[PDB]
Amino acid sequence: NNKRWYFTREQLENSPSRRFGVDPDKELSYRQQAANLLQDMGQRLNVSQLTINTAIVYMHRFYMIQSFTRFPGNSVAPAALFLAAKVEGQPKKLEHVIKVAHTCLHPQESLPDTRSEAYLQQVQDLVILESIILQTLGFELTIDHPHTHVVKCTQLVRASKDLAQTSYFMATNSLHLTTFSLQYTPPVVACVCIHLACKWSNWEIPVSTDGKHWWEYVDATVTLELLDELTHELLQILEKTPNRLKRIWNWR
Amino acid sequence: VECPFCDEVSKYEKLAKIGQGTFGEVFKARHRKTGQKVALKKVLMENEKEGFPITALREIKILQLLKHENVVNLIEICRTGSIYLVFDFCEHDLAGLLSNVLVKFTLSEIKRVMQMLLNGLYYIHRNKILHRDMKAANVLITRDGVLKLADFGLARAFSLQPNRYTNRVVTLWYRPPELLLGERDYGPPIDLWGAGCIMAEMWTRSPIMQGNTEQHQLALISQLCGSITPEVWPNVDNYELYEKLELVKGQKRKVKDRLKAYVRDPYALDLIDKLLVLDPAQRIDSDDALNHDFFWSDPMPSDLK
Ligand SMILES: Nc1n[nH]c(N)c1/N=N/c1ccc(O)cc1
Repeated sequence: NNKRWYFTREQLENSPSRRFGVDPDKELSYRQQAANLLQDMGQRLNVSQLTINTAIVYMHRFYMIQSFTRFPGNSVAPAALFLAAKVEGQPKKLEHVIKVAHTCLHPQESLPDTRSEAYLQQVQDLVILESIILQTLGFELTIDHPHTHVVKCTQLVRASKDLAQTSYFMATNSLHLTTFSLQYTPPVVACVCIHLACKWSNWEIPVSTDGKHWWEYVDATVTLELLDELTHELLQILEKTPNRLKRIWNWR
Repeated sequence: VECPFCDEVSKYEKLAKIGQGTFGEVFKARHRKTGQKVALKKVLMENEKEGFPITALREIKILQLLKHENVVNLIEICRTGSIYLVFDFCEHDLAGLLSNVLVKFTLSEIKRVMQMLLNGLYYIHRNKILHRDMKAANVLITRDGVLKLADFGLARAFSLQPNRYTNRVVTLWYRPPELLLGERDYGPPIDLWGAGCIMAEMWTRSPIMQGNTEQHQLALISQLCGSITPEVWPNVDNYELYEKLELVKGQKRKVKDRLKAYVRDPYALDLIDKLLVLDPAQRIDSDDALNHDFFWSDPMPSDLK
């Protein structure tokens, strides 16, 4: 429905994973870890960030229903990406995804003979898992991403290519590092992204002639008290993430 | 393993195949608790070696988007392992009706049918979807007399380095000239061609251009709509398959004449002629056809009984 995949804070704390004794902080790592695995595979498999993001969202929702203690991120992530790639028009072959997921989780090991049975199984497992992801998501595989609205947000502030790129950066990273995709609609997340991208670049946008703030043309429900509340949380976890801010840090 | 958003299809009591002959494996079924009638399409997994079929993902994507009085309605998706698409049930298919001899259509009812059909097409096109499988058999009608377009199996989104859409689409009999001349940059106008054939079928009770091969199809189309001259269809040259294979040369348009006997109504014939136009860029669109004097003269479009 319209609110089936959006949760409260009280709901995120009482996650399926919490119910099996996984601390609140570990669940978050577990998520981030899956995100990273998706990104690493996604780049080797030569698919788009759009696909990777769709996969990351599948993974997020999936773990609002299933628990990490029954489905390990390193199993779900590849199946999730296998699915996203089909959905977003960039299908990758089942054997191709297994191949890549392997060298990602086992940089050292060598790929079993694609004739063995221990391989024929890990192929059946992926397929099985993709089925479980579909059923879990109830076949809602059409995902809206904050990125879509970033153009529309940054078009307003007439920001440089630079503030734009940075805003997308914030977008993608919010998917990796936070559970925003589970709490706030894309257009709101998009605002949070631009807002923080501005703070970071020191960019300041003047109030318009109407007297309205830049973000009211984006979502009726967005308020400065929220943007500051969110961009703080987002910035915090970005500071905890090694080498991440460096990518948008002005070194001049 | 938990599953709050995908019910076991066992909640539906199967009844009868309706049917495999329509290109899909479809059952009628009854909600064990409410009696609600539904159609279950199984997702066929024979010869599928790449997980859940990308084909079925398209269809489900499209149906979840297409919500409209004249488009079949996906209610939910069910499991059991196997996966089922579940629709609101449609008692009739326009082909079963047209072949049944005890069934009889008044001009006003036919108006209504075409209206719904064309209105349904307007919606999907507006939503950037091509049906690509127009045929009487794919036009359903509910017991309360509402028409629904169905079977979005070969369906596909379209948009605007020309396009490279699949060319092997549309049943041969309802396939337009563009696709027989090997076109790969098409759009809405193809579905409307089918709308044409279907409309004609409404008086002739039988598909009007039943070819054996693609060259035989283009053959029949010319004997009815005229030859494929750049006089009629500007730039029909650039198509390699143009001269490469047959075609005629002396054919003059016999659409109105050949159908005259069956159709009768002048406005009816007039609309059929603008639907069965050779050049897609000149073939009437769904908006203008809904506005054609056919639907705004007597008798007026009436409900179905
Ligand atoms: N709803 C229905 N009632 N009776 C049918 N044959 C019927 N078919 N529905 C379909 C069939 C195929 C499809 O891709 C989508 C809907």
